[PDB]
Amino acid sequence: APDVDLADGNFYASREARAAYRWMRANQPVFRDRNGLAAASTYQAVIDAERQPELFSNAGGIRPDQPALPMMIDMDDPAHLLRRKLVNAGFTRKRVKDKEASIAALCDTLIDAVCERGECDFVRDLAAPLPMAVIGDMLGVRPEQRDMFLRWSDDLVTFLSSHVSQEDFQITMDAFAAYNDFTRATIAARRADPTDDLVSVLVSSEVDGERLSDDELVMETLLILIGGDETTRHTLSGGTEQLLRNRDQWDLLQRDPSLLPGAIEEMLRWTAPVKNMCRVLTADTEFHGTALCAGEKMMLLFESANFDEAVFCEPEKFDVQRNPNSHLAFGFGTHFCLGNQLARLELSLMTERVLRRLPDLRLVADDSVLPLRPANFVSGLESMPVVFTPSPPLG
Ligand code: HEM
Repeated sequence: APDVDLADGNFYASREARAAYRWMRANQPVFRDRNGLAAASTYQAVIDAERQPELFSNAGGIRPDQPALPMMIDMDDPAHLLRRKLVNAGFTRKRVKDKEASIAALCDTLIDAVCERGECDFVRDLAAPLPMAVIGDMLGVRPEQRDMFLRWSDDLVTFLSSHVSQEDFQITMDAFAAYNDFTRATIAARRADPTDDLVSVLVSSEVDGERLSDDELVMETLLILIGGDETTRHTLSGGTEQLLRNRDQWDLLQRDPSLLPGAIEEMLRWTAPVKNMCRVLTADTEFHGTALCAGEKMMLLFESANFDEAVFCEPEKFDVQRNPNSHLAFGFGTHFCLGNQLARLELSLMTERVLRRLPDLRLVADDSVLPLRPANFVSGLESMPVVFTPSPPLG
């Protein structure tokens, strides 16, 4: 077997991870790593676990060596369902679709900031700022305070993505304290004088005589911040990278905008920014050939599932036309990403504008192998230098 530690962020920063996944799928689909940690590597195993939440629970927390927090993603039904219905008020199909104009304007502003230069870092300048600006605007964050939230988000993702030192633990707690303070200020303000922002909508949400408490509002908005920021970033950067590495794909999209929805799905399949979520076993079970024990956690390897040849023909081919494309980047089942529509909307609006406004975009070096973030949870490109013919801003 490959000698790997699936809780080590260095594994996921390796471009040989998919080679390891390939071995797992072919030889021990429910794999145990060098330390005995169990992981579902095939699409079939991931789906089968997702469909059995009573056996494969979220209530032990979704990271391998960390306890549950009081938030939707660390809950099982029926409690989870109530929490999700409450928060869903902020993510109805209509409410998300109505953000189109505002998100488009953010995209044009971001491209305006670099279009005259002829070069930018696609990650720093386009992929990273968009998701935080979208969430920031929902949360009432002033534009000049976005970078503060970007840092807190990175701190928290880092905490979820490793076993932190004492120092980094304190940094995480301090970031949470700051987020908590900010959010409680917003909650107090909105409970008194409602606007149309996210905290306002969540405060007014009601399900079967139940409402979100201040504690729950802090936790659920935090989950939204962390869940929707760096994930979206990595699909935007890594997905655009594949368009640039395969010019035929870039060319297809540019000459046919109707192919955009399929392109976004392939970007999602390929990038799988969430590399795993954990499930805790509620009983001993024989699962796709591997004996699992009550109380242990098993990873769902979403990237591995997304490259499973049982489901995706020639999975190492990036193909924007792929149909079907039933990837698991957003998971499956009762915890299926609540923000999936918003993420898709951001990715579509920015990609449409990149294709249009930076039509000859290319990677600084076509032979570059760019670094991935060492993290065991959410990961993608650190940097992506790109060049293009300059143009005047739209303003
Ligand atoms: C490309 C971007 C994103 C990816 C790849 C992603 C991925 C995921 C995954 C894998 C899960 C857990 C699914 C499972 O275990 O089966 C999840 C859950 C969740 N996501 Fe996302 N996500 C993205 C963007 C967002 C955004 C923009 C939001 C904004 C709110 C968001 C909010 C949430 C929430 C609240 C949950 C918990 C759902 C539940 O437990 O019922 N995510 N996401």
